[PDB]
Amino acid sequence: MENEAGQLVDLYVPRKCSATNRIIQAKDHASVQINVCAVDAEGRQIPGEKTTYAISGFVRSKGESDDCINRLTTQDGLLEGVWSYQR
Amino acid sequence: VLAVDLLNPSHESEMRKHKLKQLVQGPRSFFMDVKCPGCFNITTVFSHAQTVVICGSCASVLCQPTGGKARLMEGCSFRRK
Amino acid sequence: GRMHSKGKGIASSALPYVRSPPAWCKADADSVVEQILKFSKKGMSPSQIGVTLRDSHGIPQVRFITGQKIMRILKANGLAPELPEDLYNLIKKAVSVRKHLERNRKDKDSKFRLILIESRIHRLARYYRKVGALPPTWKYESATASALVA
Amino acid sequence: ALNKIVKRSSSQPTETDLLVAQCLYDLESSSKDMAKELRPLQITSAREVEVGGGKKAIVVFVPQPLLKAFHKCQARLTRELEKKFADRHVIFIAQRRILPKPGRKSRVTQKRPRSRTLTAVHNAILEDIVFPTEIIGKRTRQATDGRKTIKVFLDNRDANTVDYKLGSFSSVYHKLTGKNVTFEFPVATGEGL
Amino acid sequence: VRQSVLADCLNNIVNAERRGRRQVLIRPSSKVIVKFLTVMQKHGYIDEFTEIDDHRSGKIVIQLNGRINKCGVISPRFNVKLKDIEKWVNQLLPSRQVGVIVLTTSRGIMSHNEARAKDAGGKILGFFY
Amino acid sequence: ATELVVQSERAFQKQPHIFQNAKKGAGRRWYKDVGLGFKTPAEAIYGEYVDKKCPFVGQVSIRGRILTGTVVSTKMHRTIIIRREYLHFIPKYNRYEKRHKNLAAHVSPAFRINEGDVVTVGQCRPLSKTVRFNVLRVVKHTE
RNA sequence: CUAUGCCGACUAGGGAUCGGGCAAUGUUUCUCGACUUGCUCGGCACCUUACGAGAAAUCAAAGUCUUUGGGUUCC
RNA sequence: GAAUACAUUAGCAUGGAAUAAUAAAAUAGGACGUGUGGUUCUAUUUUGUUGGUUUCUAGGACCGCCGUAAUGAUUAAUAG
RNA sequence: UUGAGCCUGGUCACCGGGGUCGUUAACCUUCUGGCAA
Ligand SMILES: [Zn+2]
Repeated sequence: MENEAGQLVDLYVPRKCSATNRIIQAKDHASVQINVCAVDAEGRQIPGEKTTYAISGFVRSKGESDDCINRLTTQDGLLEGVWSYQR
Repeated sequence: VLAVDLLNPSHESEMRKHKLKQLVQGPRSFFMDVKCPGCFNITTVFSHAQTVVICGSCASVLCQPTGGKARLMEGCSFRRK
Repeated sequence: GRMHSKGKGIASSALPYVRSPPAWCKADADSVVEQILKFSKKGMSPSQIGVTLRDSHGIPQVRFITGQKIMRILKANGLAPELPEDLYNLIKKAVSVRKHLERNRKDKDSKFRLILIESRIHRLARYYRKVGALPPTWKYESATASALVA
Repeated sequence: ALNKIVKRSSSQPTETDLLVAQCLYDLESSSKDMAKELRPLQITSAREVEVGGGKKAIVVFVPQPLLKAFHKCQARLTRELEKKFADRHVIFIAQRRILPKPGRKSRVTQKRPRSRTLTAVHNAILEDIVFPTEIIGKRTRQATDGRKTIKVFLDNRDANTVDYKLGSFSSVYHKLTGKNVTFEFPVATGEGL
Repeated sequence: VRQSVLADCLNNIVNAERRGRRQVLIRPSSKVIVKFLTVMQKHGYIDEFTEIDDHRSGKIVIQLNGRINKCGVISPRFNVKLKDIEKWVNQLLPSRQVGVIVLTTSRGIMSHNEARAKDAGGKILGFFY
Repeated sequence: ATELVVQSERAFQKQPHIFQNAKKGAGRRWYKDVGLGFKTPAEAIYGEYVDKKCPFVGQVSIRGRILTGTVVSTKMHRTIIIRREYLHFIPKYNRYEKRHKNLAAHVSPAFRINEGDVVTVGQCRPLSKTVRFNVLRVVKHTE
């Protein structure tokens, strides 16, 4: 949020889980970040280039983290033939 | 789970559901045209018939009503359409 | 949610999306209309009309080919019973229960069922008088119910 | 020739219905069943329209007391119409007349029957425009901005030279109702229902 | 029996949003439900919804994206004047900047803010934030 | 209700200040328009009744308030009871309640009035104890 | 007495049981029955768990309630 | 300068027709209308002034027919 | 009977307000005044 001056005044901007679009509280100790690096020809994944996902504790307890991570990677193009939108 | 395409459910996932519970409810019954074993006339019958069916020509009972699909005991070469 | 019971059944018929005459049929509309008239002279209820036509003759829904409901067809052609079929069946059931009770006065369960049927008949009669299907002074008396049925 | 032309069309436009009358008379010159069925056959109006490409369609309005014969007679003349019209599609539509909404300031004591309702007329127009194939589904999809698109799911029967006739059908329905519509053929896996 | 269909629609939507699902199936549908959903859509809380047109009341499939906390109905339909809009906002909305109150104003179904702009009260339908 | 012979009373029921002479044959009948957009019924113009307390061919005048209600009772002579229904306001509960009040209006023989058959009445000066209204327009269910 | 009004919508995983229906180039016993498997509707219940509720015992309702409003009686 | 608003329960009036209701015609008892014919009344005008009759004339209402034209019955709710 | 395209004038790429044409006929109906098939 911005005041009348225009700058951003707040303690911090919480990050939102990519699986449910809900913010992660400071005490969400079951909310983890998954980091996966891209790969080139003949393997040998180049360090420094990676894609990140955040999964909230609510999803982790509900048990939907596996399918949510499958959807995220399939949409990004990192996995093939694992998750399908038509069940 | 937690993300599905309700617009286009799978055909297999639809044939296993109740007719009302489907996305668009529809009948599960049909009509078939049967032929008398010793005649030439063709008579259309319902898969869930509740009445005794008698062929137009000289013939005996066609099928016996029941709770579900009636059983055909005459040797009729039925065509379903 | 049954009106006079605790059952929660959902059994019914799911009509198809295609509100059209059958693709493979030769009902010829007017022939079916006269066929319904013939069966009406034979003296069977409209429910029996649809059941027989669907099960034996092969027309799934009569209104699809005829363009109007079979009760509308009967009213248009003049063979319209004075009492609606549902009310006639309810009164006939009430008469049968009353006869059973008068022969066997100890059936308290039958007395309870008669009370339920009486309430259902009165509610249906009130609806029919309100809509205009019956004269506003219709009323319902158990003494003349037998003559009403017959 | 020999008169029998003026009564075919109620109105007398410049060239459209005149050429239509000449072509249908040429087809009616054939005797027997075609002549017998075309004897109680007439027409009301025709309109020339374009499609997204370069194709031309002719929307012909049919009187209501003629659809019973037109159902089994138009199939034998649509091929001749498209052959004579020099690569022009022909689409038959049953003309109707819809009634106003009963506004507060305008009292209409005659009542508007449901058959003369804008939504009912639009549904009837949609049914009539796709003549060979019947409707098995319809979905109204609203975009995030709010644009409404109609997806009409047809059947997979009698697909002979209709896969683009439906595209022409959508083109007419784009401007004949003011609603964007697309027709789609589903997939009939297996054999049975 | 069913009394109001908007209440069932909003209850199902809020249940799906709390569960975290990205889609919800609503039945039955109605004009009031449609107008409520387009108001929510133009305010950004609800994504595209496809209306399955059956030969009945009809169904609808709604795509959610989170970012809503609770959408509810206000039964009975209380009459809300222009002066009562502020009282209703303070009673139901989380704050003066976040939250939308839907009124079936004579001009049409609209948010409370644009109802104030049009200077016309009506009957309160529901809210979402 | 039922119209009888007009001269069926001790006193000769007559329109006041109207005379018949040799030059002008028979007895002329006088009618007036109540106003406020209403129209005088045709059978009032050519009828038999007198009805001194009638908005037409009478002496009472229409002025004041105009109300609309459904007539419930017609068993009494030349008057009826109108039932007006309205919803009351409770500021505390922000809800309504059904409230009804029964009126008392006079009906001329010009209007055939039965149960149901909501009518329109207007103030016509006090007539009998609780009768201060007279029926002017009838929106009948038959027509 | 379920110390828990009635109607209606939604909400998590599984396995038993009753009544009905659908399907099996399934098994068996001189056209059917019995048994096995899967699906579905309506009941009686059960195990685990708590997105959720409660003061807690506990509850798939006693959940969808300070983010307080589906309808209606009794108290 | 000695304002303005609060007031509006209730009554009156203007504007809107979303939300909630009843009939719009079934035995068609229907928009039917410089339309083919008839009848009942009135003089809002003139025949020189009141008054009495026929009615051209202008108007109110009632009787059988004429298709003007697309002639009329919402799906049938995982309600009943 | 929902949506799309204009004219003109109003405090800020924006908003409220009046008229229209075609989708589908676009101030229903009446009285008065005028034009008149
Ligand atoms: Zn036989």
